[PDB]
Amino acid sequence: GKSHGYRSRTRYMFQRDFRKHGAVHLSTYLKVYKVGDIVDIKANGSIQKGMPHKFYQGKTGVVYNVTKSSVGVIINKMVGNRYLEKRLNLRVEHIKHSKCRQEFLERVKANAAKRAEAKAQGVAVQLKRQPAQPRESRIVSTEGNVPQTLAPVPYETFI
Amino acid sequence: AKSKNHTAHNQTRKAHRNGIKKPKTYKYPSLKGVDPKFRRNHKHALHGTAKALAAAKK
Amino acid sequence: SATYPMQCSALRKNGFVVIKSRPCKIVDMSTSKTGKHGHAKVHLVAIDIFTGKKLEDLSPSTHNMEVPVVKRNEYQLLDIDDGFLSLMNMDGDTKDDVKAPEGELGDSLQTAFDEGKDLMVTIISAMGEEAAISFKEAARTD
Amino acid sequence: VNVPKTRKTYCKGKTCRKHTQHKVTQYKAGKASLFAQGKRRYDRKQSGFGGQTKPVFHKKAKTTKKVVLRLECVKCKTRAQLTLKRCKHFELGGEKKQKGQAL
Amino acid sequence: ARRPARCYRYQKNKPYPKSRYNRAVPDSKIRIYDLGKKKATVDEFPLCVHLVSNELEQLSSEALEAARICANKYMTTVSGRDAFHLRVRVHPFHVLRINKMLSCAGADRLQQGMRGAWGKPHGLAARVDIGQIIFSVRTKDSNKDVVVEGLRRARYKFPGQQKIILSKKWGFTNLDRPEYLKKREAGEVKDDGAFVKFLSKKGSLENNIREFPEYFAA
RNA sequence: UCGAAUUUGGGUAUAGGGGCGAAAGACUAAUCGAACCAUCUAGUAGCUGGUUCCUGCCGAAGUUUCCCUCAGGAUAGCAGAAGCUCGUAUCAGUUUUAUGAGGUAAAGCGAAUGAUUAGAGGUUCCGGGGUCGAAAUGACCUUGACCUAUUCUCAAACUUUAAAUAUGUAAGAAGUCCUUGUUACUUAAUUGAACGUGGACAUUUGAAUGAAGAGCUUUUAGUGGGCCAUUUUUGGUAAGCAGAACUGGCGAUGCGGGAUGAACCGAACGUAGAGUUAAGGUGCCGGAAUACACGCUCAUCAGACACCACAAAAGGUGUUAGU
RNA sequence: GUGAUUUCUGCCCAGUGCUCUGAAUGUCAAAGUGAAGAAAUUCAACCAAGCGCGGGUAAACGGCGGGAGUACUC
RNA sequence: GAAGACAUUGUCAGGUGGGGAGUUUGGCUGGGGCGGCACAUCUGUUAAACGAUAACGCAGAUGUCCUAAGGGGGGCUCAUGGAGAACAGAAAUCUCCAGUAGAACAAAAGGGUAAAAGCCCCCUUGAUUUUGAUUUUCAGUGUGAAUACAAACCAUGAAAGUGUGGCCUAUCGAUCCUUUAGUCCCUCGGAAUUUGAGGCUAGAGGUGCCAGAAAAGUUACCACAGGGAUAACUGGCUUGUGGCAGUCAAGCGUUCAUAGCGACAUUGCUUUUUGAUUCUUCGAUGUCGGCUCUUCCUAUCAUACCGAAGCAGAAUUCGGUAA
RNA sequence: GGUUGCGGCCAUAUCUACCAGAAAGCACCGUUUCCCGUCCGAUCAACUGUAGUUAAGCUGGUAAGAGCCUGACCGAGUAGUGUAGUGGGUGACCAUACGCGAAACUCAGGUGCUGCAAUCU
RNA sequence: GGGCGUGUGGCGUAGUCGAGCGCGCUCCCUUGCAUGGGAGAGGUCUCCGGUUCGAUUCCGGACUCGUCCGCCA
RNA sequence: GGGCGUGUGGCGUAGUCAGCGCGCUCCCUUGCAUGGGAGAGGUCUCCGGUUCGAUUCCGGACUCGUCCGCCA
Ligand SMILES: [Zn+2]
Repeated sequence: GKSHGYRSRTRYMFQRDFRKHGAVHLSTYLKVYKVGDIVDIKANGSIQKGMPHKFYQGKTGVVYNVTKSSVGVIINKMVGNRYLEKRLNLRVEHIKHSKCRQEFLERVKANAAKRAEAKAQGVAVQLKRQPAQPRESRIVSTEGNVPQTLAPVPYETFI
Repeated sequence: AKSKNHTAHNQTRKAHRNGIKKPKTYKYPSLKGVDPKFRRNHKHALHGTAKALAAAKK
Repeated sequence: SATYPMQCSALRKNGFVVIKSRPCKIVDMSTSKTGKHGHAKVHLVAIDIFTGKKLEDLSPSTHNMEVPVVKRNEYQLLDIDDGFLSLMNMDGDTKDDVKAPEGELGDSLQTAFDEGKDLMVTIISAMGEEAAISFKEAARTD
Repeated sequence: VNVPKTRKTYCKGKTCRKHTQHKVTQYKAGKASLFAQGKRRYDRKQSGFGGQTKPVFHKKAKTTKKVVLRLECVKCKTRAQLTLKRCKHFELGGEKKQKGQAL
Repeated sequence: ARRPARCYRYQKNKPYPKSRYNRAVPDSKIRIYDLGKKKATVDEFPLCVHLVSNELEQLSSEALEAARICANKYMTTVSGRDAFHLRVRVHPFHVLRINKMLSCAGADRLQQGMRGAWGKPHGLAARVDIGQIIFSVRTKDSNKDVVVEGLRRARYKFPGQQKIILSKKWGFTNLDRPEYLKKREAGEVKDDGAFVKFLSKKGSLENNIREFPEYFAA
């Protein structure tokens, strides 16, 4: 018959990695999570308690509950034609903070600093990001850079 | 009389007809599943805060 | 439980079955198709272990028949008196509840105990009734 | 399996409310009484003509039963039940396993 | 009793090697892979000629055996048994299956058709690619015309299209002819049973001096 | 066959789960493996057939789960109708930026596991065969193992490495910062946790593009046999074969082209006029150049357009161009 | 049941049936008997036939095997 | 005359009772039947690097086992190889060195584990009580399994801590009925006491066809509703198999590859074999063989004209145009 | 800068073979009455810091060292792959257009950094 | 038709590449309800080719025998 | 073609992750009858895996004996 267990098809997903097996380092236990933090989920195969299901591997969610050794995380799961709210109790070995959130907060504080310093002059702050604009005019010189002519190479076996 | 077993054909079209609405998020989400020792203190903290604000703006 | 179900086709030769609430041991199995379209029927010929009678039953192959639990146990004689054997278990337990065999096995066992061999007795349990089937002699540990 | 004859466990007997000593037995069902309502209804329904009026089960599949231990608190005589997993062999006599000895 | 090779010409399935999930395969028909003067040294045979595929297909082990016998027989008849070194550079590891049907009259009374049609192993084949070498021969420059004719005779036993290319390398090595010549004039090559070991600028100097003494004898 | 176990008239007896049978399930009023008549009875049917006027607008499904379920239902989905609360947003089958996750394609095997070709150098209290040896944990060759440095080839259920395409989250006002209130939680401790008071930051308020209104609720129809094409892919020698993944179609759809055709190419449709085209074509059928230009081919079975209606290995001082 | 005459109808009662004037507690209903109980009731003893034990029966249904030695013997 | 309170008769009770009555006699399925379980589940793979994903796909497994093989703590390091020591050698015990796990962890497989999750020792029962929340399957129902807490009460350790069975992924079961534990609480409805009975909360007795009927056959005497969703003809796709034809040439042929043949390989054709499939037909396409009669194909047996020979003649063989 | 105690990242830190180490600190080292544990005061426990020694541990250095780490326009815009065509080819498969882009190999360089507290010629 | 195996003295039967026994009867010796003993004869190992040095033995082909599976509705 | 069973000393076989009995060959004892004790004898059909260990547990292969292979 068919087989769809709780950890089916999780072979390479829950292998550890090359040459970093063994016990886990103490930074994962010393990291501090608060309610509202945004965290990434990546399971550790060395810890069998508080494991996430294989669906939530690589998923990103929001902390809603902090307990003794675990964290409650909220994920949005697509079921059919809508997203449902899923609450997960995961031990802290299987989560880490999302770095995109702290990058955005750094952008917020630097952006507020720019607005605050330029508010003393009113110099059209222009605080929105802009994407890659087309590159403008330039003059390239041939002083020591005379062009070298290239041609297609004929065919050879090369074995 | 064998028949077709399973397919996922047309399913994403059916979903994306009037489909993939994100759930409505709210200020003050539900406190169910939150730790009872936290909620038991949170009730008294909000009660004291409401009493202090009522006495301030009475 | 004392007894457990099984399928007729799952049964095979030298196995125990329950026929008419008797522990029986199969000697013959034969399957013949009922009709060309239909399923085969199993005809079972078996011998009661305790009484030696021949009992037969035919059933559908998909039908479930009752099967006993038969345990064979090894003991040493202590005495044969009044038709009741007295046996001695490993770790020193003793039972006298077994009745002595009544046939040529019982006669041979009685003569062997009279002329003084150390006799090893096999007694079987199935469905709450107890009997002795065979005896040997201990080649070592005299 | 093997289960010891005594066990220190919780007793919710309204005076203990703690772990006390318990003597264990195996649960036996007890005889089905007459004048139970279902038995009276069954006898009334089976009387007369019509033959067998209720199903009788045939397609037995289990070979084991779940064992139930009856715990009895030694102080205040209150009783508890707890079930175990399915086992073909069960015993309450404690013959402890011993490790570094011969076959 | 063997099916024609057109039923197994193309690489239609995933590779199916003999393993602990097969456990019952027929042995390969080709068994000898290196022949001629296989114990010859490296600078005995400077010229190398390749039979190389132009198809993406499967070559049967029977066809490999037949082509090996044909090329070996022709070259030993025309040029001597120890004037060349031939090496078969493909190995049949793919296993071919057959769902055997009964060829009896009224077979459908007991055939069951396509139900449970997973096959049984009956043969071995080697999966080749575009520009993959099947055969490689090294010899002296006086045997070019006979090794090209030997490979051309062997090409008839193979399905698909194959090319005969005279390589620019020295023998069975991977350097060019003048590169190997300017390497062997120094002592930084040293012969083995058939191949040659090369000097590198890495490693411990003591080992690099107990081996390869003539290059350091500068 | 024809003097009888004969043929036959009339009278009479046996009545329907009953009769009668020298036995065929035969006969019992053209009815018999259970007669005929009336009633229950308009018996039940998940099964077959049919189902009656017009126009307008919207518009499917052959999929999930359970069922003595597999020609049927329930349930979710797809669809319609009625709307309701609001007024440009708590949006998006899309991109960018930042940040995750993955073990396929590829690659690798002088990297682990496993398979595998060939020699070379060593190890014999530490192999086996021969020959020389009184024999010898003797010798000399040879052959096997094991080790060392190489070498050839591989892996759906091998792997150090590792894409592309898909995929999670974030890009603020429900935000940031400052100050200090509550608590029975927590701390050695106004330490922290959570929710707060008061104050400051507004249109470049925090990337792009578009928004066709955004959000919400009730109720119910039909459907729950699908099939085809490109790409990935499984079983099979293969199949207009069987089974999957993503998308687009046909079913449900006409129109121009492919002579012809459900699915291919182009393009989707109110009634008309003018112009321009798509795919396909311009000797004649047939609307449109027997146009222009450079070559090739002469077939005593030429060739002529994707899907598509077939041809291979091997050859040829046929002819052309090359190395 | 077999199917004139003639000539014969062998072996097997383990099974399934059928049949005994055998022997007698194993199974063992209702009524009846005894005990306990305040009673409903519960528990026992006793317990007919038939099963179970012991015989017969194949012109009853039926059945009529293997391994060695040298048809025969084990 | 006989018989006699026995037969008979009436009502209950046990046996016997296809003589008769009523009914049943699974599903999936490359047609059905036999076979198997793909019917409830688990591991790896197919599976196309989120998730999901089929086939009677491949390789296997489950209906158990364990008072320790659960919980806590402490000490130690395994498989293997080398070198040694009386009996003692290939394998008995002891000693040292090397040893990233090449061992072990109940079982199938895959993950995980080295002052441990392994081996040995010490103490125990958290395999306990009370109800909630969450994850997987999913309708976001049930069942099973699991995760993190709260309120108690415990175990262990110096302690931090750890423990709500087994290192993780499988190891299992509704309504009704019976029975057990708890509350010793509620009710027996004219009022009480005591038995008895019925309720509430939590378990057990089991449905393996595993969201859970109580169930043997035959029909060649057969019937009905349907089905080309489905088999037994032809036809159509395919050509494994059957038949026929090539290419290459190790050899046979005294000598000599090819007069005639031709191994090991390999490319095709045909639909006069048999399979495979299920597209058409089940409100019917008359189903073997023979007889009769016409036409077509050529892969030519004979006749016509030729080429080759291991063609002297005769006879024969190979081949061409030829139906 | 050396050393110790507790660490973070967990080989640029590991492994093999040599060499060096002032001061201080670690270490080996001396002892068995007491607590405690062993077949064995070898490990563990306790006592002294006395009798001694850098021999080892430890730290650092060396090696065209093994390994590991970083980079390259080194291989290679190669393999692979998203999209497109009434493109080629009997087919197998392959070119082109708009995009993304490896691994092995080769070469070059490197061989622990650092937090808190104490202490040192 | 195809597949698989088989072939020894007059008969049965043993054969690893280096034709033996038993039975029939030839003779001799030796005996009622007729024996035994001793020396005998007896093969082109089914046939034909190649390998070897020599094939019963190895291989290829042919013959023969014995098994197994096969036409239609 | 498929499925099931089968091989243990000469025979009967049994079995825990090779035993007897009857055969065989000796020796001893005592009839009417005997009996006892020794031995030679088994790669558990074969080959692998698993397991401390396998007759036993599993897989593959051989032999033999069975049972099906039907509707058209
Ligand atoms: Zn108590």
